[PDB]
Amino acid sequence: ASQLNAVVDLQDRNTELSYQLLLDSIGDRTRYFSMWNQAVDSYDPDVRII
Amino acid sequence: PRPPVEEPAVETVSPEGRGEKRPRPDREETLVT
Amino acid sequence: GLRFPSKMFGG
Amino acid sequence: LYPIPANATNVPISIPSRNWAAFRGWAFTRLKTKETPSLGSGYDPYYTYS
Amino acid sequence: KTAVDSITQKKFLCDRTLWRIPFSSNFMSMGALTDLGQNLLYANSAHALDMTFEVDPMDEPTLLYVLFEVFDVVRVHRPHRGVIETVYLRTPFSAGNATT
Amino acid sequence: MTFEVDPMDEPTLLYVLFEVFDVVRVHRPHRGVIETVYLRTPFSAGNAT
Amino acid sequence: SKEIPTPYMWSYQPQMGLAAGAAQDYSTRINYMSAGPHMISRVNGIRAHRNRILLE
Amino acid sequence: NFASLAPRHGSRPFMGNWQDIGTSNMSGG
Amino acid sequence: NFASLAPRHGSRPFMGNWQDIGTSNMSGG
Amino acid sequence: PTHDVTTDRSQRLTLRFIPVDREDTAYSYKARFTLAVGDNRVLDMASTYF
Repeated sequence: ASQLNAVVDLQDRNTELSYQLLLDSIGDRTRYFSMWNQAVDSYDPDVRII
Repeated sequence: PRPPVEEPAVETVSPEGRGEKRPRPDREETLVT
Repeated sequence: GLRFPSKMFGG
Repeated sequence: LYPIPANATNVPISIPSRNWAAFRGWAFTRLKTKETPSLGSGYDPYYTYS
Repeated sequence: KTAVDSITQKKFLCDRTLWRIPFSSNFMSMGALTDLGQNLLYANSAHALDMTFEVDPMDEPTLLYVLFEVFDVVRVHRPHRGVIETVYLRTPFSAGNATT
Repeated sequence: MTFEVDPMDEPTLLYVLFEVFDVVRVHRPHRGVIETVYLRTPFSAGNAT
Repeated sequence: SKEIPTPYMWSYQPQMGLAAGAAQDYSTRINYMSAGPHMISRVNGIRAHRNRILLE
Repeated sequence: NFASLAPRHGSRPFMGNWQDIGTSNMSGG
Repeated sequence: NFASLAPRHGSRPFMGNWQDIGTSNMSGG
Repeated sequence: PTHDVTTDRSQRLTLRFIPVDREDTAYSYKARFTLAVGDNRVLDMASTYF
């Protein structure tokens, strides 16, 4: 009965990067969580830096 | 020849004679300019 | 409005 | 644009649940799917009509 | 004098137009913000809508183009040189708070 | 601001994070009412009186 | 807008040492287009309490 | 009062009307 | 007075407009 | 604690919400829901997902 959208979303916000940096701060990021498909992109350090 | 005009001098365009939606034909009521 | 004169034939 | 099938008579549409403040009215017209491009797409490859 | 027994077929064609049904209590355009859109039944409450269209059958896939008439308003602010800020609001079918 | 970068043989983008206070305050005064106010400073979306 | 306006914030010019020119504080505005009368009235009392501070 | 920007019909400015500043043009109402 | 030379729409003399007293038209001016 | 923590009435832990109106474009799809939080219930939106 409201027509009053609580989501005021902007183009120069980055909700995805805000959520990637949030999970680094609140918990261990090397751990894998299949429910949110929470598996961080990690290069192999022997491949990048020879 | 000239659109209708009020006189407050300054010379102000009057809104009379303009077209409107009416339930009854406007020529039998008013003059439409 | 109510000041507009009535339509008659030729006046 | 609500799709009407071929030789279909009754077209039931449903706006789910909403506040209807400042609603002005309806205006409707049947179209053709051949004559209406699926806009929002940059290219419609199934639109063989000019 | 040798006219056959005949029946009358009646129809109409109304091109170029949209079948307007105004959301007003007497179907009259007494203003764009109509008296039913201002009505407290339809202002502070939520209502479902189920419209039902009975059309002539055609041998072709057709569409139904319904104009849900709203107030698609844009307010534009330019406070400084080079700055262009816009606030959008349409009611009822809100995309939302599209401030820029 | 003036950024000098290494040259690359590819169209690249410069992604600057102008750090602000992107803050929301949420009021629900009645049943089914959800009132939000957003403030971010200094790059505000904006609303007048 | 007329009763509770937005303040014209002055632009400085460090070279001439004068003010360049004042534009309104568009960049510190607070967005209550998704608020109701329980909170639009509370934000407009903050727009006006700020304008009392700037006159003070 | 910006009356030196108006074309003078005679000795007085041909100012417009107050009520013409906005618009209400909208499809069907 | 010269207002008894006008037709009476009602009980009021239908006086013409003050703006119709002069002509102003030229070739685009 | 025994009292004033957990109710005794019949009440579900997890609810299932059907899309009340799904709108499918060629490049996106929209799912509208009725997130009905009944009387004397609270919902943290962290528990909500699709």
